[PDB]
Amino acid sequence: KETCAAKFERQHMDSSTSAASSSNYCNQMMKSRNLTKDRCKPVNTFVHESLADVQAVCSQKNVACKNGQTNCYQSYSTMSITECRETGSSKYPNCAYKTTQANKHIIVACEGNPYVPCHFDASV
Repeated sequence: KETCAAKFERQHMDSSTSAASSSNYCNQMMKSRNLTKDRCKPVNTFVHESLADVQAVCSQKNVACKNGQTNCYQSYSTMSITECRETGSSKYPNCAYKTTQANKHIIVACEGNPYVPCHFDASV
């Protein structure tokens, strides 16, 4: 139903906005991007940069992934991101999230040819 690359865009990109638009941003985006369809995905990051600027990271600093493979890349500088984390009270099917705006490096796992982001590993 989706390539890794398209899934990454749906789960992690929001180039339209420079930052989260309200404290309810994560509630709205986790629902609209289909991340609460089957379960409340507990953690998710959105990146407020252009697709070209995030794709560029696959040519930046190579680092180990959390799974121990080494197809991860850390951006040389920091990016506007919004981190979403499900609240302690959230229960499917009324999934609820805290929204945190931040400016941090991103680490992404890259795959394919063209070699592009497919997983969001971490922010730092």
